[PDB]
Amino acid sequence: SGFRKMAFPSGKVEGCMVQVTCGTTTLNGLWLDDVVYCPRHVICTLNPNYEDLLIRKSNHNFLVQAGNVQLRVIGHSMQNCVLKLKVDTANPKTPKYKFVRIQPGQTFSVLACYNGSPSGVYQCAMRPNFTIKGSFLNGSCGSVGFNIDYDCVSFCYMHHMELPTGVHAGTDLEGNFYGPFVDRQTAQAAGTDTTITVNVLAWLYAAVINGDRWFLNRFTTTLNDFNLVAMKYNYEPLTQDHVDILGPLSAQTGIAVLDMCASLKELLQNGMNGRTILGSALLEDEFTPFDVVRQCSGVTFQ
Amino acid sequence: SGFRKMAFPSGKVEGCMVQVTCGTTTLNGLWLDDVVYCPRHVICTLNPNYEDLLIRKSNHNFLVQAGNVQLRVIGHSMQNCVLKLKVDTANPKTPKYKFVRIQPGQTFSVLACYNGSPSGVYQCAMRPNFTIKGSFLNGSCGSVGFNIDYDCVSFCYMHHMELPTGVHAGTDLEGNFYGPFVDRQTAQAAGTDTTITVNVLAWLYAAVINGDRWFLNRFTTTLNDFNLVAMKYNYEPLTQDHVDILGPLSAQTGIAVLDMCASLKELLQNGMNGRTILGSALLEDEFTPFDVVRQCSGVTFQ
Ligand SMILES: *CCC(=O)N(CCC(N)=O)NC(=O)[C@H](CC1CCCCC1)NC(=O)[C@@H](NC(=O)OCc1ccccc1)[C@@H](C)OC(C)(C)C
Ligand SMILES: *CCC(=O)N(CCC(N)=O)NC(=O)[C@H](CC1CCCCC1)NC(=O)[C@@H](NC(=O)OCc1ccccc1)[C@@H](C)OC(C)(C)C
Repeated sequence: SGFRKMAFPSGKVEGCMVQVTCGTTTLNGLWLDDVVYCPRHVICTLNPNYEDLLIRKSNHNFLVQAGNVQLRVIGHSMQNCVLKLKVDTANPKTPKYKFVRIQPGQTFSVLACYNGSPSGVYQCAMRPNFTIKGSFLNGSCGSVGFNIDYDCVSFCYMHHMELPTGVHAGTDLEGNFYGPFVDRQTAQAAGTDTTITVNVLAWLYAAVINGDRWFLNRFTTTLNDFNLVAMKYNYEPLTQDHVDILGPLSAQTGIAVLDMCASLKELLQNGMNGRTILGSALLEDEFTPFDVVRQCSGVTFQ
Repeated sequence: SGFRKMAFPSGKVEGCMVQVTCGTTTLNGLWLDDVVYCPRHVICTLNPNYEDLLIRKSNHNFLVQAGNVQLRVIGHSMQNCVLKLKVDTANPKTPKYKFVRIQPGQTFSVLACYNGSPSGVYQCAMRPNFTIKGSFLNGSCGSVGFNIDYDCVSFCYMHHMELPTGVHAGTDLEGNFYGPFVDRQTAQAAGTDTTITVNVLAWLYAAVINGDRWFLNRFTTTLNDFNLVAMKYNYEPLTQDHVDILGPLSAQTGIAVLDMCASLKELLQNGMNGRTILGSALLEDEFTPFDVVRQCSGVTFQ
């Protein structure tokens, strides 16, 4: 028992981090086979034209350090907002991997890195407004976010920038930003966020699995009537697809999904009355149904 | 900016996990050089006498799997509550490492493991009552907890057992339990816990570093008067040593330690009034002063 903000084991990703330096700019890169992926604003020189900035660069302008070893850059290309530096050596620690673009509400592990060296690992969710509430300092750009499926690393996030509210914006590993953000230092802001309803419900099921039941009640609700209360509290709408995903958790605990919705409704309307759930005094929304199953059941990775 | 429950990168420890099987019992072991460390109750056959159970075992009774490779056991010895299995092969992925016994209030990363395969990583603190609030299922015993200092892994915890309240008990890597617990399935219970005061104060300094100030006030307090209020709310006493440790954080923010104590006092006496600090509606006590400095300043590991 117990329930924790669990990250994936990070070793497979640690073996891929490197330092990219060009001009006076240094940041992190991701070394998979003979390519290094990094944010394109590593390149020299408000509102830049990156195609024009890149044609002016030479391969030897790029200093790539992998540990105590310099890698030689033999080609480069820009894809959206990431640079791909082709190097003369394939990374021998390259795991099995995929690049995936996730939906809002999905969670992932972040390996925070400075100068190509890993600093720490933590669990994040992609918010409905396409920011992440990360922990990132200057020099962290190029750190990646990932999931691990059995033996395969699915990279889903590369960090680029921090917004005025202290939240973070970045891209998938093919360089497409999540949300409306652009990689310029022009004024931009997050957009209003909402609570990830299907995740809050998954976390309530985790609480039941772990012996917490105090928040349950005898009522039920319709999907429609639930969504009417959800709207009022800035929760995103629950769909029939969300209901179906919560299926396994509902069957394991014997609590109908709409019955758990009735419990969430009463918690929204009444507060928690000075009581906690899984060690929290807030309704937690950064665990997916998959996260709960994986941790309350014990899936590993080879 | 941002502040997260950050674990250490786990790769150096992942390379040391193995599976130990003897009889019908399988659990995790830690492979450093040519020794495998695991909990001694791996051995065959309420109230066991382990010296007597161990003399009856043979080296070939122990099946140690490291990936797809069986390691051969060529000796064994018991040290307190851990077994040490000498194997014929030194682990080539052995990091630089130390074994350390930590004090209550100290934090560490836990690499949860099943059948020798890592499942997830999370951050823990040793509670004042010498339990940890982990996330552990059947088969997790032998998973380890650790800190990383630059290049060196300091192992401080090996998991053994779960207590009726859902918290966890275990040993240092030389087999000495934290707290009064014994490795038998006789009735045992945690003992009343207290809040780690110096950690709550460190976390309030983290909130200030990240732009939260709403909980500060104009008052001050004496150490003695503070401790009188702390007692009433089940907080452990703050000592002059705690005050000195909070030194660097106090100087970086310009808030005197006893001034921050006055703020904590007012938060204890008044509640948080429906407001949050660093995304929490509770006073968080599982970040040390070191944790805060490391994350708000960006220390890495090579
Ligand atoms: C790559 C360097 C890096 O580590 N990093 C991550 C910073 C953190 N803490 O996560 N990224 C940056 O520092 C980027 C670098 C620029 C280079 C040019 C191309 C875009 C990225 N800058 C910022 O993160 C920057 N944000 C920003 O400019 O947002 C747009 C904006 C501008 C002006 C007013 C309002 C919004 C940060 C450093 O600026 C603050 C918002 C002031 C923190
Ligand atoms: C090594 C197997 C393992 O994974 N593991 C971790 C369990 C979790 N979830 O963390 N450890 C155990 O399962 C141990 C195995 C025994 C073998 C004999 C020597 C001691 C350890 N058992 C327990 O964790 C057990 N606790 C326990 O017996 O506490 C003492 C006690 C007994 C009776 C009444 C009250 C306290 C668990 C499995 O028992 C529960 C407390 C019922 C959960």
